[PDB]
Amino acid sequence: GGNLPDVASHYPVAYEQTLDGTVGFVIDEMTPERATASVEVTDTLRARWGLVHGGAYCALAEMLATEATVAVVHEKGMMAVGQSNHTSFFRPVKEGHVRAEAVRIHAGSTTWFWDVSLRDDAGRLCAVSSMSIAVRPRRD
Amino acid sequence: TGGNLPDVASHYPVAYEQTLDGTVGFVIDEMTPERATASVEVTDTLRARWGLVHGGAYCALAEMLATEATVAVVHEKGMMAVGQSNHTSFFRPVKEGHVRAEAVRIHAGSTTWFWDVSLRDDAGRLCAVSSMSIAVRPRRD
Amino acid sequence: GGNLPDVASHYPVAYEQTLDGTVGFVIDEMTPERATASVEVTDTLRARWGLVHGGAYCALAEMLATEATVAVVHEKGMMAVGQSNHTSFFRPVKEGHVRAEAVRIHAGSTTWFWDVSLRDDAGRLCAVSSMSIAVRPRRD
Amino acid sequence: TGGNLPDVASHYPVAYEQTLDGTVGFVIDEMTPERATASVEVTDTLRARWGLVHGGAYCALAEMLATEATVAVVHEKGMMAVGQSNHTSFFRPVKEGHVRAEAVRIHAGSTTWFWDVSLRDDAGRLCAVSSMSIAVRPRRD
Ligand SMILES: CC(C)(COP(=O)(O)OP(=O)(O)OC[C@H]1O[C@@H](n2cnc3c(N)ncnc32)[C@H](O)[C@@H]1OP(=O)(O)O)[C@@H](O)C(=O)NCCC(=O)NCCS
Ligand SMILES: CC(C)(COP(=O)(O)OP(=O)(O)OC[C@H]1O[C@@H](n2cnc3c(N)ncnc32)[C@H](O)[C@@H]1OP(=O)(O)O)[C@@H](O)C(=O)NCCC(=O)NCCS
Ligand SMILES: CC(C)(COP(=O)(O)OP(=O)(O)OC[C@H]1O[C@@H](n2cnc3c(N)ncnc32)[C@H](O)[C@@H]1OP(=O)(O)O)[C@@H](O)C(=O)NCCC(=O)NCCS
Ligand SMILES: CC(C)(COP(=O)(O)OP(=O)(O)OC[C@H]1O[C@@H](n2cnc3c(N)ncnc32)[C@H](O)[C@@H]1OP(=O)(O)O)[C@@H](O)C(=O)NCCC(=O)NCCS
Repeated sequence: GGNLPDVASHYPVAYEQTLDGTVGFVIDEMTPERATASVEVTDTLRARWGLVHGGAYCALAEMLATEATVAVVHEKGMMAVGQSNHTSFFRPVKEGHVRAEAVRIHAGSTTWFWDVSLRDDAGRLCAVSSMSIAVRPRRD
Repeated sequence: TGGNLPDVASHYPVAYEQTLDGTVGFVIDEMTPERATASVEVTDTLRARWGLVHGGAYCALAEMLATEATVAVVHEKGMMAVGQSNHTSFFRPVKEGHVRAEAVRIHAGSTTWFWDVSLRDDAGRLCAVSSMSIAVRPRRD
Repeated sequence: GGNLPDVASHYPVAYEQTLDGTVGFVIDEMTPERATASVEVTDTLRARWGLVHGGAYCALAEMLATEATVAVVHEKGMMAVGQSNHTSFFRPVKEGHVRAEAVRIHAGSTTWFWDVSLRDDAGRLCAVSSMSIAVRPRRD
Repeated sequence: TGGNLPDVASHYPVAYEQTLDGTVGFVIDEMTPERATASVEVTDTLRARWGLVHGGAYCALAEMLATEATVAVVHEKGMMAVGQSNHTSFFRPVKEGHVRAEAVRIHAGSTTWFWDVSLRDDAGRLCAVSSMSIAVRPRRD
């Protein structure tokens, strides 16, 4: 169900209707320290100029880092949401796939941080994202 | 244009309705060389599974607005403009209504333009900001 | 005492010996929503290439935003420390002064955020800094 | 060189001991086109009034290391390199000892190089990181 971490019996928005399901993000591997996700490039992932939209790398990094945090913290009573996403763009992608790998670099009580690398089908580094995730007690 | 994006060419590789922006519904309202605005109606397509506007939606609305506001000026000077850095910070979530974005240009150099984007809810509250650095380069073809 | 907010009767490091006092940062105005600070350019503020060091704008923004938060929160039992500082550089400064203005844009329970603008003697925008400040209960 | 900064010119505008870097004591240890390291002994000159290493000290050590590691390669190709964006995030404070910085190059484009800088304490713990984007331009004079 994009293979997002199954941590709750109900979610407000079904995968297929979310932004993630609309553009087609799917999680491959997920561990407490490292997660991967990928997407096929389609027009839905593109801006009008034919290259993958800058926002799509941002969103891929956002979901992967946040959900990789959720995977650990939800069962502990916490919620995780993005608090900063800094994405830098090195090389565009016209077609193929975008593959993201998030490596956890800090896991603090209130903040987790993930380095996300976004690669094309040749393995070339096309973008990176520094993802800062706020971790707070779940609300009643 | 589709999405009211600036019309600076006779044709584009991908039509508005098929692009990310048209799929999620981003629309440009005002556009000038120093300030531009855009908005989007929140629907599920804008949300993460947890029911709030997805962090990547604010990133993408900022990305398109700041980049296109640059394109509007530089394209006819033979330049291309593409996001080079997008730093979005999240202050308050949006569950429903609209997200309204205003991009204010703060630096227009020869190789980089920089825009401060504020993303507000229907109550006017500041829900996210994005610092958008846009690379400007001569067009290749 | 660089005119930093007088919120405590003792501080661990005297102004003149801190990084701030060494390079000469001084706060001019401070309110809950807006603060200003300035520095004379000297070699101490410069890199070996003769222009003001990128780190000096970063540090000016860091102290101004953090201390402008401290000014409000210390009396409430909280500590404030920088958690993210993103500085972008638009135009170098060779000599004169650097003047910083921090405008508060969000004041949340756990995070305050300040937009800092760094201007030369002509008023030109030379750098900006997006300052994210963590606010936490003071420790015993 | 003073601070062991790369020696790529016969003279510099400002001597090491008088610059910010020499005042606070930054020293480069290893330097290669893809990886560089530097360190600094914590003393009060590195601290804010509250007694911890000043957030701007990590920013500045990252700024100098990533920029100079670029200079080491591009200067003799007639290019100048200067910080364009420095995004430093703070995970754990340092009260005393040293701060040790390692810059790993992750992109070397024609106009921008990008380095990931990790800043560690004497126990090896990751206390801060900086994403350093460095503009590379032809030298003017
Ligand atoms: C920003 C920050 C408070 C966020 O907390 P976090 O990411 O949830 O990290 P944690 O809360 O897990 O704690 C990590 C370390 O932060 C410090 N810290 C956290 N909360 C603190 C508090 N309320 N008071 C004092 N120090 C605190 C402690 O050194 C802590 O280590 P410890 O728990 O082993 O004592 C913490 O990351 C931090 O202190 N970063 C450094 C800020 C800094 O040095 N900036 C410049 C200072 S001049
Ligand atoms: C990063 C940068 C080179 C990118 O250029 P840009 O965003 O396109 O801005 P512009 O190129 O329009 O020019 C702005 C100023 O940058 C400087 N600059 C730009 N290219 C330069 C070059 N090749 N050599 C020397 N200075 C240059 C000049 O001061 C220029 O002003 P001028 O054109 O009036 O001489 C430029 O923004 C900059 O120099 N920023 C400051 C970097 C800095 O100070 N970091 C710390 C230094 S120790
Ligand atoms: C990151 C964040 C939790 C940090 O908290 P902060 O800067 O200290 O802000 P505050 O804690 O003052 O609270 C501001 C709003 O955040 C939300 N929030 C804060 N803590 C929360 C929690 N534990 N659970 C749920 N929502 C919370 C609430 O909407 C809150 O408003 P309210 O207090 O009027 O209900 C908060 O800024 C935030 O929620 N930002 C948005 C994150 C986001 O939307 N990312 C993408 C989601 S798909
Ligand atoms: C921002 C950027 C232009 C800066 O250039 P840089 O860091 O110096 O990197 P380089 O210029 O060395 O080149 C990297 C790639 O950028 C692209 N590029 C650079 N200049 C270009 C130009 N004038 N026109 C078209 N593409 C260009 C090319 O794909 C280039 O690869 P190539 O040289 O093998 O053709 C470049 O890093 C980039 O294009 N990043 C991607 C931007 C992006 O995809 N954002 C979203 C688009 S919708």
